[PDB]
Amino acid sequence: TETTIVVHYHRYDGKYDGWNLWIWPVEPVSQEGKAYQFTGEDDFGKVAVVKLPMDLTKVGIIVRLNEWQAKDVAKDRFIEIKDGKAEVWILQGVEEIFYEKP
Amino acid sequence: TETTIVVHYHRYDGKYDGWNLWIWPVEPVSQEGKAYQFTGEDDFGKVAVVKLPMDLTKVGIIVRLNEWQAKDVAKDRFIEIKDGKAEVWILQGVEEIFYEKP
Repeated sequence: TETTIVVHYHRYDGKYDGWNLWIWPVEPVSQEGKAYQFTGEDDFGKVAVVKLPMDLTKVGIIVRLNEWQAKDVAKDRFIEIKDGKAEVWILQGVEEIFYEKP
Repeated sequence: TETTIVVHYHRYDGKYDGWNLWIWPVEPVSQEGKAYQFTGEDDFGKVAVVKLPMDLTKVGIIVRLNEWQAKDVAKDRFIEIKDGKAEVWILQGVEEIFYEKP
């Protein structure tokens, strides 16, 4: 299977311009990261559907502003993948990554 | 002026295979990072001479193993540049970045 991560992101300030995800494979292989743009919105906020052409069990993610102008939570965080799928919700300034809608 | 950073790195375990620097412009502009390989050694350890074709006052640096397999100190660290030059010394597991030989 390939991997599909749906990421929901909400900013309390409502100012999303330039915010994007950096995501990199962590397991079973650690690889370079790439930037992914939000392509949609729902009632929670912005939505990105990230597809990687490999079977992963874990990725890293950092929400950054432009090319590392800033980060929304500075430390590396991770997303667990089961059956080539994951879906998470992320809130501005909140370290915890949620696997259901808050 | 362009920017020249000389980085000295020492590992107490002596096992340098796969260790490289990730470095990205931070000031006056934040840009994507790149990986740089050590090209030499001295009595302290490995040596990299990193040239960027722009005038920078600050860069980020992370010492990583392969493609983010691991980091030697996980958090973002930074190097201050004066007159397009800097030279630092970095020790395995030690957060502080030194601007003279320890």
